[PDB]
Amino acid sequence: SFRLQPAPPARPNRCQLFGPGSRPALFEKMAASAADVINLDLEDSVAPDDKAQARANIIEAINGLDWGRKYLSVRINGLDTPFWYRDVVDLLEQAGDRLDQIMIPKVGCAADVYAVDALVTAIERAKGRTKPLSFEVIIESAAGIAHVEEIAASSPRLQAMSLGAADFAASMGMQTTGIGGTQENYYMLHDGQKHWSDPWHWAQAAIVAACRTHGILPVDGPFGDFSDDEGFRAQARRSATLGMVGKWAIHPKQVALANEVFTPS
Amino acid sequence: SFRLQPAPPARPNRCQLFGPGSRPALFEKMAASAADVINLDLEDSVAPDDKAQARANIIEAINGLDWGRKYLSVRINGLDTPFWYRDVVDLLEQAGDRLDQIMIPKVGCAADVYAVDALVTAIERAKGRTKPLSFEVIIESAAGIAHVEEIAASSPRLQAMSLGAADFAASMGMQTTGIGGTQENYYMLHDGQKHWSDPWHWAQAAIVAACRTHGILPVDGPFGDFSDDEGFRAQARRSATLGMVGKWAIHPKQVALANEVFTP
Amino acid sequence: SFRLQPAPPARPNRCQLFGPGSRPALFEKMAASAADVINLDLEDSVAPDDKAQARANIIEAINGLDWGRKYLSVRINGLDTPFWYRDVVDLLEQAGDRLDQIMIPKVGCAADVYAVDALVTAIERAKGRTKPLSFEVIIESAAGIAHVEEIAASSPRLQAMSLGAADFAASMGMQTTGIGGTQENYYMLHDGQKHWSDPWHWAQAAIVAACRTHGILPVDGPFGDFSDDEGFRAQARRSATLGMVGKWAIHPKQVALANEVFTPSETAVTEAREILAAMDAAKARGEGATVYKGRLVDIASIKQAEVIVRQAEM
Amino acid sequence: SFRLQPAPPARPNRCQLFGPGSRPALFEKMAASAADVINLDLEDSVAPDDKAQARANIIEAINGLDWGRKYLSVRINGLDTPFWYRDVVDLLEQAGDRLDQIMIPKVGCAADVYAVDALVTAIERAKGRTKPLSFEVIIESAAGIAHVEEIAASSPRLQAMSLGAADFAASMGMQTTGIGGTQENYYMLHDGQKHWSDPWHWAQAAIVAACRTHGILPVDGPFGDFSDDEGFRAQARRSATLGMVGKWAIHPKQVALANEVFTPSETAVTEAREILAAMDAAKARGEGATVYKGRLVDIASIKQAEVIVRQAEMIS
Amino acid sequence: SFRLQPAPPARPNRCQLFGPGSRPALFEKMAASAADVINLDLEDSVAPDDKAQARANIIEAINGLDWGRKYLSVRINGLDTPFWYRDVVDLLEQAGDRLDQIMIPKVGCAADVYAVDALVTAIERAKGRTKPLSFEVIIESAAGIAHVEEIAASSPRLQAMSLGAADFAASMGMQTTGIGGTQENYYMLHDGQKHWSDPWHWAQAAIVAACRTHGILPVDGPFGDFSDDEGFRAQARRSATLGMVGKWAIHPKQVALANEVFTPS
Amino acid sequence: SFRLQPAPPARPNRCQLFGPGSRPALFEKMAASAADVINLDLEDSVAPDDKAQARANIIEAINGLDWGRKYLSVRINGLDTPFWYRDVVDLLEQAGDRLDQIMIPKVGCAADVYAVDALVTAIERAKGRTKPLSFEVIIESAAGIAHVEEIAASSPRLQAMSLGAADFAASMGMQTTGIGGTQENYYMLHDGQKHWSDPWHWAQAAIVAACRTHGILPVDGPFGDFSDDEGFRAQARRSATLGMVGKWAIHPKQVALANEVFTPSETAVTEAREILAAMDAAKARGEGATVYKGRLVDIASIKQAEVIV
Ligand SMILES: CCC(=O)SCCNC(=O)CCNC(=O)[C@H](O)C(C)(C)COP(=O)(O)OP(=O)(O)OC[C@H]1O[C@@H](n2cnc3c(N)ncnc32)[C@H](O)[C@@H]1OP(=O)(O)O
Ligand SMILES: [Cl-]
Ligand SMILES: [Cl-]
Ligand SMILES: [Cl-]
Ligand SMILES: [Cl-]
Ligand SMILES: [Mg+2]
Ligand SMILES: [Mg+2]
Ligand SMILES: [Mg+2]
Ligand SMILES: [Mg+2]
Ligand SMILES: [Mg+2]
Ligand SMILES: [Mg+2]
Repeated sequence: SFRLQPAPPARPNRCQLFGPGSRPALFEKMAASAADVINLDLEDSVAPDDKAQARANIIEAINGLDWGRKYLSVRINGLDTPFWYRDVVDLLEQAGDRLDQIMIPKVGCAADVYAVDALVTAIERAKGRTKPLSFEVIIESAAGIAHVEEIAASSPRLQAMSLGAADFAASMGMQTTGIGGTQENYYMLHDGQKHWSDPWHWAQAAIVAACRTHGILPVDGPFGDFSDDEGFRAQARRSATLGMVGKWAIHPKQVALANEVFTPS
Repeated sequence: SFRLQPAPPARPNRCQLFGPGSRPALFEKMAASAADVINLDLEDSVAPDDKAQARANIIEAINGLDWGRKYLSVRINGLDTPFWYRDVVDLLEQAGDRLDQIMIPKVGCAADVYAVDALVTAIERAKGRTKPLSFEVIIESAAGIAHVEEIAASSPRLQAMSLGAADFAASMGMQTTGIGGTQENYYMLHDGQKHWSDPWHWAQAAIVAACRTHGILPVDGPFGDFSDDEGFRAQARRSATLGMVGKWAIHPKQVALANEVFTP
Repeated sequence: SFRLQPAPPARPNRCQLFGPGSRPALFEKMAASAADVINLDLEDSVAPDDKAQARANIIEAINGLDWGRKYLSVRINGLDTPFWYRDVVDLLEQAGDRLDQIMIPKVGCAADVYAVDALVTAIERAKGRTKPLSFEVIIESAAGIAHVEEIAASSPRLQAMSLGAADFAASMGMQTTGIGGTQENYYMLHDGQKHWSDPWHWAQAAIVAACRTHGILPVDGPFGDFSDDEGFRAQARRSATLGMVGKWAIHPKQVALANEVFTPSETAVTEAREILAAMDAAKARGEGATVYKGRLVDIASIKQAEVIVRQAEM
Repeated sequence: SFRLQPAPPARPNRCQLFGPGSRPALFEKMAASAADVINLDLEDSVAPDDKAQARANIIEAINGLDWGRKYLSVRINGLDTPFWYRDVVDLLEQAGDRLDQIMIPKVGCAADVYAVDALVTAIERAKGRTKPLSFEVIIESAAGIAHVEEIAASSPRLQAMSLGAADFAASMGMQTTGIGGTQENYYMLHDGQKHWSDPWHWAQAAIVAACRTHGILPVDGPFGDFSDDEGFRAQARRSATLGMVGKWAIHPKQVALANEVFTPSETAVTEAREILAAMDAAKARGEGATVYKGRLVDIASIKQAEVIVRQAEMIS
Repeated sequence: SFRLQPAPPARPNRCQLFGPGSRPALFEKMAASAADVINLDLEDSVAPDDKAQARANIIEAINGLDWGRKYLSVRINGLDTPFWYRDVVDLLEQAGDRLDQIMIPKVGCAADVYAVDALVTAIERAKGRTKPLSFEVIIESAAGIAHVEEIAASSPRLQAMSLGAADFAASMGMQTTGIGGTQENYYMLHDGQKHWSDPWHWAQAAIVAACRTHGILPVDGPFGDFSDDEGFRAQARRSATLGMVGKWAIHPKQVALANEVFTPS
Repeated sequence: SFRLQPAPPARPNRCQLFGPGSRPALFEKMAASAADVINLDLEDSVAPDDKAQARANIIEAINGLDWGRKYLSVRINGLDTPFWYRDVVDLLEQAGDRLDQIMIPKVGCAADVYAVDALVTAIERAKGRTKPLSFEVIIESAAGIAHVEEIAASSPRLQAMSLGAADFAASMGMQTTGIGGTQENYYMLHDGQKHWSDPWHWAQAAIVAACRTHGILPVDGPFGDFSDDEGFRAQARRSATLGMVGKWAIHPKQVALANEVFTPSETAVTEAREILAAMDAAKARGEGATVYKGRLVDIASIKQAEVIV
């Protein structure tokens, strides 16, 4: 089109704070946090038996709580589960206009996003919803990274893409520990001395390139070690250096760390 | 894999009898016909205001009537409508195991079929349905025929593909109001005399090639003029010659005509 | 996208009148013709040594003549020629904003259109042109028909696509006579009796499908026999039936013929409106299907009737 | 690349005469025929128990017989059979330089041709063969026509592509009779009258488009009715009209019929020369517009004249 | 498919032990080794004049020796050589059912594997072979890594995919020394201090992603320095961390090292 | 094709020396340098108001100066600018046969190169230019790296491909300092200590793979810190290791540094010739593999040693 890359969404995304839908007592705290994006979770932080109740809890929270200027997103279950369709139907039929975004996990190709888009669009039209939802996806599988560009171009709704390093590692068969960060066995040996390198380099850089090509925000995923502030800082700094615009917080203390690294200047 | 093309489903598909879901009085008449496949319709034979009730009737018929050995299909609404998702959700959640198949209309690419497959599969798993549904699709748009092969390879559930000449003509901007058959203004002029040619040749042939490549049944669609048996025979014969295995009946009289042409 | 297929340009395109840019004495009459689109030619109707002058003539006509409500287009030389870049540079630098469109010949892939788009866009920006040109292309080669869909989706500027039967046949190695129309040696023999069929069926239909998929106007090309009005009517009727919206006029006589065919007859229109009324009545009765003159009509029939109507309301 | 479409091989291909490799007595007659291309068959005209012997026969025929100016091709068995690899290996290891080409049947995708190319290339290198083989392929399946362009672009060796109407119809599940030609049940009905149309239109046109896009010769396949001479002519004329350059002969009578349709008449050649001479004379006087008897000539009208003259000189 | 990614072959592949077919006196030591996979070589460890004899040796070895529970593979010559067809023809026509697998070198596209598949399938059918051969391929060229996913999906026979660092480096025009491992000239300079990084990161990660997407086993290739046990461990650990399941042994004492790193807990 | 990968152009490309077309007083110094390739710039080193003059300057320099055996290239403006078409038209219509190459910046897809190829080919035919121009491109955007293989295969004119790390970083939204090199915030933390890693790894390797697949020269782009020779050396050495054959010089002093790194050392070539000799001896006694200094060495090492020599 003889201008370069499309501009990404202008909204801040320095930090996405996650909380399980099964704990409504956390919602007001999340709303009061310094996080730019709130992720209410129906997926991995919620046991299968609790998913139906968590779904109801989230719908009530969306309709009943003051979320301020925060971007409100919900991580639904995967398309390889029986839960995902009910997540989408109930959310789009019952949740009010305050809902901003849906997060789709384990995306492995463009058609996965198209599928959710097909369903979401129909319900929006059926219910006469005035504010169209945006999409964000998680790259957390071999298929996801292998198909990262087609996924980035898969929907006009798409605004963000996250790397889920833990589930990515599991999918890739990576012999890693914890969630993200330095890996003990990934180092170069030179004259008896060890130098640790970045085992996530390609996955992060490819995600960034795919996102920037198609006007999407690339985002860094969870970091597991809550007691390692400097580990988080290093991980976030690497991601920012590679072009990512923010990082998940799965613990309240991580929000300040993410804001420290990702706030522009 | 260095073998011949995939084998198509072995089930009979000589004729598919259509009937609006808003006319439940037709259902037992359809069930008693000589049609191999029964298509209960929620789409273009049903007014928008009646689609919700038509859906309720179809579910009742699936759980209520004796369909014998018929292949029981339901044509849902298109993905560009607000009706399609409720069609699928209600059917898979409420209809018993007698439902065999759903027909997806106005398919423009493989992702459309993938989208329905995503939804259907999740509900089957959630409800523990023992008999997985098959799919059939209609090629009835410009995009459809342009992407016919990718559509033919779009799902393991896919068993059949029909050419819908009515919507196809509209989408293509074809100057006509008739449904299939001979076109008055499509002829060759040689030394004063006119010779009428087949305006549907490529569409049908492309569909057959796509279907045979991927082990799918290619089917001819609706013939509008139910007062013209010889017109129907001509259309059905052309389709058979091109490799299609059957044809829709949109009226009881057409069922006998279809079986005449397509019975091996 | 989950929407209707992209709507084509609403502008009329029933007839495209061609005229060599080397003959400016005809320009005035073309402007006063009944053609919806005017095509001033720099390509095959102009000898190589006459191209430079024809280029200057066309630019002068774009700036000087009153073209009324005509859609003004120029056919440039192909990307396989040394002429094309000078055609585009001179037109975009020297011609005023009355120029609407350029026609690109012998298009074989999406990249050909993109190449012209790249040049045109840079010059429009450099000169600050206020009305961006639209593109139309000619499918007149084997490569063209084989890659027809990618060509249809090659540029936001693209508004129309023509089948050039004479050059298509040459490229395909077709043993044909004249330009388009019935071919003597293309017939079916049944019981010693011959039945002529359409040797252009796939090319036309595939172009229509590609165009309609991407919101482009499919157009029929030149018909060579100027003395055969009924032959022209036959060719135009086949095109209109397959979905094409208009046809070239390479002779002033053909303009009236094109407009007659590609404007829906009064009989066809009245039938379309009755079907709409019949379907509208069935809706109020709570039915999506009913009977019209002994044949089935339904919701899909509404959209077919709407095809006939909007072309007549043009 | 900003030039005209790739030029096809500059050799005549009006008729390809087939003969089973199990019948070596026919070989000298084929070599003496008026066919441009000779196809010795290892495939469907040869029974499974005769395939090994036919392979030996063909190899001897290539090494021992005088084939004159004929383009010598061998149709091997398909990649879905246990025979194909043995066909290629024995041919490329044992046959002399006189072998020009191999024909690959039932090609469904580009990778089928690539597979054969990989094998053929390695044996040519191992044996030090001096004249590399060209390929030709048969489109005779649904997969083949669906993937026709990718097949056309599948190999630098590829020179020709045929439509096998009978096997194509069987693959497509077409309810047809015989091999090619008019089909009884494929007609248009108007006012009680029937008009028969072409049930092979797209298959033929698409093959021609794919071939001409990639510099390949598009060829029409077998016609079954050996007594229907006018049926053959009609089929050949349709093919010629759609852009095919030749047709198979599976019976010696068909050779004359094929050459008749695909050779320009002496009248057409003469008129073509005159038009080109008129143009040349005009340019000699520095004129851009040519005039022949009647009026003015379109550039496409001289384009075909040059094609016709080029044809006549290819047949010497 | 709305299911998890395809499961890889279940068989062990911690170590692949290579040996030139031109040295049949070493075959019994290989059969007795602790390697899961045995690779009898007809390619780059056999001089051109010795290839015909090595072929006969291997065929005799397949029919003659006790291979126990070893997965028995043969690396044939590449499709750019005149040797490959004779390698495959003789193996499939003359070797018994003890042969498990063929290793295809220098694969640059999916069509390369299809070509070998076409030939193997024909002979298996002609000879009525009871146990169909599996395939493994080596990614050891620029074309290979560029087309790694299409190669991973190239055949139902494909079970494993190896990175060949020696040929890869040559094909890529890498100014490297030795085979794999730390590269002296690949380091980051920070405040007059050198930090060596992984010059093989993308190639290894991309291979793992392609393999896991399509149910293939990703394998690390040869490590040249025999005398460097710690260097081997470092290379093996990096590979394991990135998701590879095993590594070649081109010297007998590398088998134990590979098993130490790749044996699952 | 069943052959080895296509061979790249054989011409030297150890260093590409850039100079703005707006400063013709520096041209003669460039022609006197030890740089293999000369890049006269119409793009980012030239302000918009100077572009037309620089165009005229460059044309005069091409027709007027002695460039010896240098490969003479001109970096035109991008396809997203109004300047590019006039750069091409003027150069191809007015510059003499001494011009060798045009460098296209910000290439995002194959069609970009095709667009320039279409224009260049037509003018060459119109003017009857006897020496067809080659192309080189810069991968300096997200789209460029995502589509890097299709770009590398986009034209028979294409001979070289550069990574432009600064503009790449900007497009990618990378939080980096300077141009290329070590990045302060890109490090691994292990028990309290930091280990810096390569934030350009995939970009460089992917460019090399795309290039080598299609017979193109992969080249490393600008390095910003002119006072940091060791910094330059580390960057050049990483690139050479990954397979890049040369590096830009944007300051005159960088030419020697590029030549030093991208001319294989006598130590490296002696070790290569030593390996080749060892494998001749191995092959002579019926061995496809042998031992070299406690290391494995076989037929694969031959092509490796040949890359060196
Ligand atoms: C072209 C685009 C498309 O989408 S077409 C695909 C979907 N279309 C349809 O489903 C249309 C099906 N057709 C119909 O709705 C009806 O046949 C139409 C055309 C409306 C005519 O209905 P009607 O006037 O009742 O027919 P008729 O009087 O001639 O009835 C004769 C006897 O047969 C029955 N009948 C009628 N239609 C069906 C049917 N589809 N299936 C089974 N039976 C049918 C009628 O009851 C009547 O029977 P009886 O003798 O009273 O027992
Ligand atoms: Cl994760
Ligand atoms: Cl034309
Ligand atoms: Cl046949
Ligand atoms: Cl830069
Ligand atoms: Mg997860
Ligand atoms: Mg319809
Ligand atoms: Mg033309
Ligand atoms: Mg056959
Ligand atoms: Mg190797
Ligand atoms: Mg730049």
